[PDB]
This record gives sequence, structure tokens and C-alpha cells, in this order.
Amino acid sequence: DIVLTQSPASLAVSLGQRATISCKASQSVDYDGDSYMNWYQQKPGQPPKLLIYAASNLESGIPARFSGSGSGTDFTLNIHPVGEEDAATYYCQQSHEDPWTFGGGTMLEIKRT
Amino acid sequence: FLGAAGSTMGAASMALTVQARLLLSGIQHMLQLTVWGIKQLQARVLAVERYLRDQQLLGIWGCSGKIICCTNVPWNDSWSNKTINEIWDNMTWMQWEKEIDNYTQHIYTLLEVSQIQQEKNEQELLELD
Amino acid sequence: ATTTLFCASDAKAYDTEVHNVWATHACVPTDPNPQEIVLGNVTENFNMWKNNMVEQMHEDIISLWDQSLKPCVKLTPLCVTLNCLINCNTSVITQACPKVSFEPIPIHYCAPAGFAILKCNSKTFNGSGPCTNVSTVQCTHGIRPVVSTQLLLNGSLAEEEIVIRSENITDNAKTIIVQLNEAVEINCTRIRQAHCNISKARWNETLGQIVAKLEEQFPNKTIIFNHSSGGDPEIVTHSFNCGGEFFYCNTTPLFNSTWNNTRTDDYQNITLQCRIKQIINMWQGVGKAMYAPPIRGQIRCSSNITGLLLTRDGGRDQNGTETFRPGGGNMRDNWRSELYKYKVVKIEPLGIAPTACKRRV
Amino acid sequence: QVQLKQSGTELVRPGTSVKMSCKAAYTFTDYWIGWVKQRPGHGLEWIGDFYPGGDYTLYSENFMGKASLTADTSSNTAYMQLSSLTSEDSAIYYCARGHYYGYSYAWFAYWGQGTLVTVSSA
Amino acid sequence: KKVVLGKKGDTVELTCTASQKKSIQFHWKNSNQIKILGNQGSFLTKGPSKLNDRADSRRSLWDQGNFPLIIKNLKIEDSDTYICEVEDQKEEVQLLVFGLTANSDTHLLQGQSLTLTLESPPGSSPSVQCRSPRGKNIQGGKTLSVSQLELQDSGTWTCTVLQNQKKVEFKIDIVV
Repeated sequence: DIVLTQSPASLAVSLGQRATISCKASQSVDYDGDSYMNWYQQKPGQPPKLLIYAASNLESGIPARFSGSGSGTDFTLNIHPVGEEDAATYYCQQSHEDPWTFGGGTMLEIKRT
Repeated sequence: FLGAAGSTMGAASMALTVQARLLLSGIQHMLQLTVWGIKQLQARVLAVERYLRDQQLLGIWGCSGKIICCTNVPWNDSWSNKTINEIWDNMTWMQWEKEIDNYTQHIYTLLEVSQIQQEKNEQELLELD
Repeated sequence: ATTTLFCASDAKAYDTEVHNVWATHACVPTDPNPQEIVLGNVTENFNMWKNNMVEQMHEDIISLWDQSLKPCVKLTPLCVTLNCLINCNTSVITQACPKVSFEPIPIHYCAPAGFAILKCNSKTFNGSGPCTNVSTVQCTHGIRPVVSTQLLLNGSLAEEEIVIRSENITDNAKTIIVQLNEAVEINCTRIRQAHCNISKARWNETLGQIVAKLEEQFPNKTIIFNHSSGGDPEIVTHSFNCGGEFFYCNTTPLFNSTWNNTRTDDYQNITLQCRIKQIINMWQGVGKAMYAPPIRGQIRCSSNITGLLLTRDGGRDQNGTETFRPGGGNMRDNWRSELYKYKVVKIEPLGIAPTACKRRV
Repeated sequence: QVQLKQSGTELVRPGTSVKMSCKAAYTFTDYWIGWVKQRPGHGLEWIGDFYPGGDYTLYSENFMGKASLTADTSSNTAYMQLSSLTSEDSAIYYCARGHYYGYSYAWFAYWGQGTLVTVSSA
Repeated sequence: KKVVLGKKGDTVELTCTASQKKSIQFHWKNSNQIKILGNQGSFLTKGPSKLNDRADSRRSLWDQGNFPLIIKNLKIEDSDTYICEVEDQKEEVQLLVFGLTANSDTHLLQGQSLTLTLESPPGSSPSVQCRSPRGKNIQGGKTLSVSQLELQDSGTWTCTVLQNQKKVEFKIDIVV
């Protein structure tokens, strides 16, 4: 299967600063040019939500702070500006072919005084 | 162009002679608009072409070079069972054409055969003179 | 005849509009001075449900859409011929998605050299019934290809009174069309939320007139409206296009009022919720379509409402009632409300007749 | 806006078979649902995907013979059935909606709250 | 007039057919003149009836004429005639539904009698042709009964039901 590896394992950011998370794949997933990646967020006590899809088109209701980029087997989810509410566990998923394979997840913690 | 639809057969036949007498007596541009002049001239040329071709091809039945001919095929009664005045004063042209639309294929063959017979007899006489 | 007619549009050829681009590539300017001949006492049987012109404009519009809104993903199926598991797999397609402006432009339809177009003049036309005051021309009036469902947008009005048209009433199978004689304003404005407003003071009168005209066919029963019965989102609720945005709007607060000879609606501004989309169901076949994200904001639309599409619900369980639900979606149905007059004809000169003379032989 | 809900938490004995339910309310027809599992230290992994509009089936290899899904669109409810219960089977379960056609997985605009299952004899 | 039999829990197909291959309109009307489905352009519109939610249709065969009508979670009361309206014809089919099962859910013993419950539509006379692993081919009409039920008779007896030359296979829950 297409094995996904996320980075960094742990991530810390000061409020108001850029945030970035990377996801890499063992095999290419390009099919007619559309990138089939989904970025989800998970908070304790609540189920995960779909935050970004396809790496090029935003989900409604989610503020515009999120964005995506990359190609091939290296993709990046970018957040700006970070806030107190964004401390959570983010997952990168491939939506190319079944069976599907989640990543390792990355933890974002808000850094304050 | 011989007449305006709706008018009866006899009225158009009567009025055509007067129309001929009258006609013989002699009594904001877009530079892409040039296309429309050609669109009109082509239509006129095609009309003239079709008129000439049809006039030339109307000669099989021996009625070439005329607009009102006559033939030598007797008129049956099973086709219309109608008299002169009713046909020539009523039954607008479209209705009459619809009425006898079933037999419009046999009459052509009958007329062609009659023309062939007349031509053969005339040539036989020509052999005499 | 069944010839091929050419387009005719007063295009511009300088702007970015895709309609302008298509008109410039293949259309020619309009006639500088039209000429209409008023024929006399003629009577020809007009039929609109069986016309052949629509089958051509509907294939021209689809070609037009292949130059304005290209799809990021065009997912359509295709099966393999097997008598019966018949092979059927989804096919993927993708191209560039550059955002472009979009606004319909009037288009004229004309006949080539050798044919004519008859047009009727009766104030009612009875639908598919013969009329007398006929005229002959070579081109039609201005037509806007605006696309929508459940409501007819900007378009020509009636002559003097709102009229109802249907192929065969009493069969609860064919869509009923209604044409008004005075347009009603509509204004839609707005990231994923927007509102639409319609003048109620005119809409109530419009419904009153429509119902008053309608009772004639069904005098005894009581006419009542009701919201859509369900189905695809493109037909349950109003859907249209504006500024490269595919607006979907619910229309429940307009058909809940049960109507009688009196008023039972209310007693300003009729608010109407709307939310844009990106994954839509195509109307040119089967398969979903996705486009690029929406524009930044500040998009407005002002339009007129002239026509209406209404369906009927019949059966033997009916007890002195008649429920009329909103429907539509068959683009041919939406477009027959504009080409129900013109008829293409060819002229035949020949003729055979029995005369009293005899040939000289 | 499509919404989903799930039943309450469950305590079960090992080796038995149990059925959980997920209720979705726009009604779902010709859609394509999946099931997801969450256990500590393992992220997420999708288990089974069925299509009610024809009851089409797609399984993950690791769960072969362990999970059976069903659906009843009359009550608009999908069902997860799992047998051969052990300690490792204690986890949270989620139901995920979408829309039809095979490899869509691009419009998961919502997810359920999830149901907890614990396999213990206490 | 093709006639089909249901199972009270499974789906069934009732296909019309054409030859133009151009996605021509159609419908599916019951015996009471009520719409259920029907193409409108290229969309779908369910009829305002009691089977709005369960109904469906295959949206890939519309390009090849076959306009089926897939019904999910079938029930007995749904037996009635249905009609296509492809172009101008009146292609119609009939469906009858009857649920055959066993009233004794799980409480069963050895040496007692077993009786089956059949819920057939009011106004039809299907014939239950039962079949058992031990060769117990009990033949009867709508109502059938068995006076013996023991260990040797384990397994869901394949007592089908046939009517008008068409038979549907059912099973009976047997636990002892």
C-alpha cells in the first residue's frame, strides 16, 4: 500500500506565527493532475472534522488560514495565523486508491508565555 | 411569385394577365454588413438558376418553354368527381393539392406514356412527311 | 424542410465574455433593415410540441458551453456492449480552470437562401391550435439562452394576459408552462451564504392572477400549492448561474399557501437563503462536475421573472383537491417557451389540374 | 445540512458478536458510507465501505472475516457487526458519509460523534 | 403480463426497455395513478407517494434504454401492478409479496409440532411447496404445517412458494 509518513512528530509554535506540516508517500498518486490528499484535525472529546481536501480547494466553514501545496510524494499543509484554538492532532490521508492508509499524526501545541 | 396564397384559382388566373400588362407597361452601415449583400445576391442567382433548370426540364411531357400547357390524357371521374366551377371558384390551391395527393404518382407515368405515344406517331407520320 | 440554420448575434469581439468570443468566431452581424411581408387570408396548422428547430438550438447551446466553463474534473461513465454483468466503468477528465466572466448575449436565428419562416400573430394561439393572422420573415427576434429551473429568468413577456400551455392536460405526465404579462423583479446578493429578495406586493397579485386563470379548467376542486416532493438537489430547489457562481436556493416560503377565491397568504422584503456549490450534477448527460473555488465576494444579480413551470399530481384518491408542485429541468421544456411561433417552410411551384381545353394534335 | 448520530457506549464479553448502529438524517440514498476505528496509539484506519443504493461491498484485507456491515435506508441506519471479540477490539467507532460513484472520498463534510466499545468480563 | 414474487426484505428489479438509445422520458405508475419515479431531462424526481424513500434507479443504463426500478426493504402490502410509459406503449408488470417464516423464534424442542406463518396479500392464492433436508416434501397451498420437529430436522427447510408457475425460495429458522 501507499505508506504515508508525516513530520514533525511533535510541533510547537508561538501564537501568531507560521505553522507547517509535511506528509510524504512511498508511491505517486497523481491521476489526471488532481492531488488526492485530505488533512483532518482531531481534538479530545470531539470527533475529527474534514479541514482541507485535495490539497488545492478549501472546505467551507473553515477559516481561510489553512492552505496546501506540494507535489509527487511531498506535500505541505500550512496554517497562518496560528491561534489558541488550533492545538490538536492533525492527520494526512491519501485518497487515491483503496485500500487506504492513514499517517502517523502530528501534535500541534500553542506556545504562550 | 405568381400570386398570394388564399385567393382562389380563378381569381389568380384572371389577375395574372393584368399583372403582366402592368409589369410590361413600365408604369447606418457596419463594414461587416457587406456579407448580407452577398447573402441576397446568392439567393437571387439561385432563384434564377432553379427557374431556368425547371423550365428546361419540363420538356419531357412536350410542354417545354411555356407556363400553361395542355396534354392528351382524358380526365377520369374516380379521382375528384368534381365540376369546373366549384374547383375554379373554391378549394384554395393547398386544399386541392392535398385532396388528390394519393394519385400524384400515377398521373406522371400516364402523361409520360402519352407523350411517348404522340412522339412515336408523329415520327411515323414524318416518315411519310 | 429540415435544413441547417445559422446563428446571428450583434457581438462585440473585444471583451473577455465567452459568449462574445463564440459570437465573434461563428456569427455575423444583424440585418440592417428587416423586411416583413404580411400575408392575407391563410390558415396553417401550427404545432409546437413537435417542432424541429429546438432540437438544433439545444445542440448549439451545449457546444457554446464547451468554450466558457471548462470543468476541472468531468466524471462521466461509459459501458461496454455485453448482453445480459455489463461492463460499466467511470471515466475521468481534467483540464485547466481559469476563472472567466459570464453573461448571456442575445442571439438571432435566420434561415438560408431558399426557405422562409412563418410566424403567428394571434393573441392566444390556443397552444397547438391553428391561427390566421400569419406573417412571413427570414429571422427571429432576440433570444437569451439563460439557463435555470423551477423559474424562468429574463425573457420576453406575453401580449396582454398571462396564458397557460400544456401538451395534454388530465394526464399528470407533462409539464405545465405559464407565461406572464408583467415581469417581477428579483435581486440576489451576498462566504458560503447569500440572500435573495422578491417584491411580495407584485408576487401576491401574480399568484392571484395565475390561480384565477387556472380555475377554469378545474372549477369545482380546490387548488393548493406545495413544496417539491424530493429528488436531486438541482430540482428540489431553485438553481441558476450568475457571475461564474452556481446558486442554489430553497423555495419553500412561496408554495405553502393553500389558495381559494380569497386570500390566505399573510396579513416588504421576502428573504431567501442561498448557498453556493462546487460539485454539481450536469444537465447535458450524467456525471458530476467540479469547478474552482468561488470569487472573493461582492457579487450581485438583478433579474426579471416572466414565466413559470408547474406540475400536477392526479389520482383516484383525490377528494375535491388539486395539488400543484413546482418542477422542471428538461431544458427543451424551458426553451420551447421561446420558439413556439416560428415555422420553417419551403415553396413549391408545381401543380396539376383538370381543365376544359384539349391539345391540338 | 446532513447530520449523523450513534448509539451509546457498550461493555461486551469476548468471543461474542455485537451490532452497533449509525443513524443519518437530508436523507441518504445512492450514497457511499464507510466505517472508521480509533484506538490509542494507532491513529485511524478505515474498515468497511458499503453503498446502500445497491448494497455494494468493499472490505479492508486486515478486517476480512471480522466485520460485516449492513444498511436499512427505510430507517436510514447503517449497522456494524463484529464477532470474535477480544481485548484489542475495545475502541471508538465512527460512521462516515459522502456521495456516490466509486472513488469519491473528497466530500466528507461531516462525521459522527462515535461509539465506545469495551471488551471486558468485569 | 410478467409476474414476480417478493421476499419481504430483498430488492427486486422491474425493467422496461426501448430501442432508440437516446434517454427518452418514462414513468412508473401504480394501479392508483400515482407517480413513483421518472426521468426529467437528466435528473431524478421521486413521486409523492408512500414509497418515496425506498425507490431508486440505475443511472448508468439510462443511456442504453433499460430503465429499471430498484425497490429496497420490500413489504407485502406493495403487491400491485406497475406500468412503463417509455414512448407511447403501456409495458406493465405485476408483483406479489408474501412473507413466510416461523412463529416459534428460538424456543423449540424435540417431539413437538412446527407451524409456519405466511402473510400473503389479501386476494391471492399462492401454493407453498415446502422442501426439507430429510426429504419432507410437504405440499400445500398458502397454509402449511408440520406435526414433527426433532434434531434430525435441523437446518432452515427450503420450503419455497410457487404461484402462476413462478416460485420464490424461502427458509425457516429451526433451532433445537
